Amino acid sequence: HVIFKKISRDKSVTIYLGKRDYIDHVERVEPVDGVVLVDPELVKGKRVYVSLTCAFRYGQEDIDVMGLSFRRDLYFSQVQVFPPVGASGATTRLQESLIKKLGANTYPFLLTFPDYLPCSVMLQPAPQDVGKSCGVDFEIKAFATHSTDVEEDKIPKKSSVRLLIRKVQHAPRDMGPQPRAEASWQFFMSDKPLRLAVSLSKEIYYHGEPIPVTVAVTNSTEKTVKKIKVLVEQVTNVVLYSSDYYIKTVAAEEAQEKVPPNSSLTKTLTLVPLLANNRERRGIALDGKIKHEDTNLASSTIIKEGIDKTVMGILVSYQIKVKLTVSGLLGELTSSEVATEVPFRLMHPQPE
Ligand code: NA
Repeated sequence: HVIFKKISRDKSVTIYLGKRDYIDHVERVEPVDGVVLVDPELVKGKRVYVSLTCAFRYGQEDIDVMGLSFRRDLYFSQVQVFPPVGASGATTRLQESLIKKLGANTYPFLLTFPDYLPCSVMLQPAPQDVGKSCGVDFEIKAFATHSTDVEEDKIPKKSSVRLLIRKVQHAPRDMGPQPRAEASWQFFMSDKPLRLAVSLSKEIYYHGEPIPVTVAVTNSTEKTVKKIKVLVEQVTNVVLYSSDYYIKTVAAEEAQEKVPPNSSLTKTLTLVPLLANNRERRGIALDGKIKHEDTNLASSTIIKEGIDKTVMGILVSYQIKVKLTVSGLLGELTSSEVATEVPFRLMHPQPE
């Protein structure tokens, strides 16, 4: 946790934070504790506020590309820090240490997050996608405002600062039951079954953690299972403004083995879904800008019970897909494919 600051152009307002990323671990969300350092001469007669905004945005970003824009503020909170209102509550150690360092013109703020928000997520469409760029952004802003006898609500940019922050998904205390699937198929002209059972070791994996997929194929058919392929697919549903759908392979492995007619195979394949696995980063839900080094695949959405899921803006989910390629018998023109899917969740580790 490295302390950073930003100073307004006129030097009247400086905001300090202790970190950029705020952990959501379901049970609670870390609040944004910081301070504002004012220049008392330059804020005389003015009020200084600090706000936290969570916004869903939709629309081409490029400021030289004509196109609609949409924004919904999913959350907003604001406090007056100057003049002091006298209702600030207890300081954190961070705030205490900054107030000591910076002196009497330093004022604390604490802006909490509610329980009904998504985490940081954004997407940029690939060429064959029809939807537009969209995301969920979090901003802290400090600014001075005043009125003159000729103009009300003045908010000069030079007396304002903003810092972009993230809300990042870490694992809760518990997780769901072991992921399992079972499917069977009977093909045209034969009642002989092909059976596929799939299990994952557990229901939550962490970013970077290998995912062991255990596949059991029971092939009573006359056909050969020529290929066993296992994918991690990311599924993204945009649920405000435009109903956009994305599904993208973010890891893949193929077994060496085939399954001949009238035979069985159990195999475990291990996959690791990582943004680093593909050069193409468009059409994928990320937790940050394509460029940045701190950018990862977006964590699974975790919706609060009873919430209208549309308020999340963008829903991100993950699944394992197991695809079996099945040989054609004499007379058939092509091989065939069958598949089944197994959901799991992907996020950062439990908090320490
Ligand atoms: Na949540």
